[PDB]
Amino acid sequence: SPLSGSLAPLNMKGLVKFQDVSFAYPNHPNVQVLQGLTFTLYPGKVTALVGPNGSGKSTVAALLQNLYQPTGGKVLLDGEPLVQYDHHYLHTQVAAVGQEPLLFGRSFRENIAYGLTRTPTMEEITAVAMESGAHDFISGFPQGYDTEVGETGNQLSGGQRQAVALARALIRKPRLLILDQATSALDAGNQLRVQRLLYESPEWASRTVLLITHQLSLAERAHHILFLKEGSVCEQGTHLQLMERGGCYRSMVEA
Amino acid sequence: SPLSGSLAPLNMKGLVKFQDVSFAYPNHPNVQVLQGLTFTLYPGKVTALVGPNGSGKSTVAALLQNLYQPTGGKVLLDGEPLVQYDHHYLHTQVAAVGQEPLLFGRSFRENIAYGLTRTPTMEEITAVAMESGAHDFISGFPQGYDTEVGETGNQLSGGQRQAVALARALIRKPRLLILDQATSALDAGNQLRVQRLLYESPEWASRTVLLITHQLSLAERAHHILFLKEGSVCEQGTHLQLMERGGCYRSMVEA
Ligand SMILES: Nc1ncnc2c1ncn2[C@@H]1O[C@H](COP(=O)(O)OP(=O)(O)OP(=O)(O)O)[C@@H](O)[C@H]1O
Ligand SMILES: Nc1ncnc2c1ncn2[C@@H]1O[C@H](COP(=O)(O)OP(=O)(O)OP(=O)(O)O)[C@@H](O)[C@H]1O
Ligand SMILES: [Mg+2]
Ligand SMILES: [Mg+2]
Repeated sequence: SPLSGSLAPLNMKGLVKFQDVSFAYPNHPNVQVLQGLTFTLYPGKVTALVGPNGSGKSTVAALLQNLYQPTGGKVLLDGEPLVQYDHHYLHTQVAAVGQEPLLFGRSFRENIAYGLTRTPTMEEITAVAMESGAHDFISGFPQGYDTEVGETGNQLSGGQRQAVALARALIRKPRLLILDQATSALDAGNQLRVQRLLYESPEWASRTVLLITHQLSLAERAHHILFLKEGSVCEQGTHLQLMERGGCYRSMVEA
Repeated sequence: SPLSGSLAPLNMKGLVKFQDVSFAYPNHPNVQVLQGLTFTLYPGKVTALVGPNGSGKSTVAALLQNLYQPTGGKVLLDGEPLVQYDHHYLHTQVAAVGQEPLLFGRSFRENIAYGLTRTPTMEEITAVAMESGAHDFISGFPQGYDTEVGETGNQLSGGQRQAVALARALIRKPRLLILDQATSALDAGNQLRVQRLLYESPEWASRTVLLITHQLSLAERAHHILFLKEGSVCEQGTHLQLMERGGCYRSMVEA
């Protein structure tokens, strides 16, 4: 293992390549989850990852954060195996959002800013919270952003939780953003604003975004769509292209 | 409160009325969540409940199970205040599904059959699992339906968990079924199958269904739609009716 965790380049393009990737979970090694899995995530694109329940979408998200390593094949980040990047470095360059709980006992400000090397200003905190749809509800609390998450049993609403978790990932400005059904709890207005940010803002134009979703309307807007079935990409392309093909994606839109 | 918890009738139509309902959570009593809230849920209808983040949709679901009581106004079930029904009786007649975890250390069969008065046959267990999309993956395990949930750290996929939780609610055959964003984790095929069950099957035809969702395509199919804003129903009717109305729902659809 001499090259393991050795890389932390100052510049990172965020070009991701899965190359003939297979995977089974270490503690369940005799059930194949990903197999012959090959795709490229290009910076400047939002790539949507879609497919049936259990097809392997969240597993792909896990491998992209080096939470696990491929059992076969290669996961490359700018041409180098992901395992050769420093643990803390990958944390700074790759941010993933799912449906996880917030950090109880810490403030909303802390929750948004958690894990940063720098201390963002309140202007910066408020700016990102306005994008995710978290600013209005936080500003309605008597202690504002200094309000404690989980205070006196208040669990927040699902979409409110999601808006805070999104702001946390957004303010990090990662080279690779992974949204694992991170907007399914957001309302129409909030979902629309987050999408505008990713598709229109200058800062996201150079970054790599993976959008995992069962929502057709989000998939339809992506620059590229990967259809994952039984741990492999059986078809891919734009919405229009996949509709012409009349395969699994078309059948998903029809259903 | 001599009438509190006293009712347990054999015949339950499932007609639900909120009448001028207000609510604040007991530990946060000075933040109003629901206010001037009036609607009816009729048996034989799927009623969709839609609205922005934090509008009070899950709170309504909680009040429908008598997990909390209204601070003002009335929650009637077949004309009688909900507080007047026996705690266990309501458990048998009202089932709610959300994104909650499964029961770890119990089998899949146990998870589906949990809390039932009777012991369902395997034909009955597999039938419901087939409707929710759980049968195929469960049937792939070496001990099948007798496989332990959470075995050796396997937490399943999000959609797989949701399919199990759905099967548990469906097999109870409650008079009132509450789906709190219970199908957003399900793939297209599974979502469609569940909808066919609710809209087409004879058993669900006499039952009351509340479908809480941010997915417009699901709302559009509903027999009635409630648009919740700031804890109050500001408009309601069919999709076509609300589209002709030209208010908040139409704006959401066109957004
Ligand atoms: N246990 C609680 N204690 C105090 N306040 C709560 C609690 N649960 C929810 N709330 C608050 O009540 C309001 C309504 O929340 P609810 O979860 O009902 O909204 P919702 O319409 O389901 O939201 P979303 O669409 O984001 O899921 C929110 O402002 C929320 O923070
Ligand atoms: N920690 C784990 N250990 C063992 N197996 C797992 C683990 N997590 C997921 N799996 C299995 O791997 C397969 C892929 O799961 P994954 O969560 O990647 O699918 P998904 O495409 O995101 O599913 P969904 O659309 O249902 O959310 C499933 O069969 C699942 O049960
Ligand atoms: Mg998943
Ligand atoms: Mg909710």
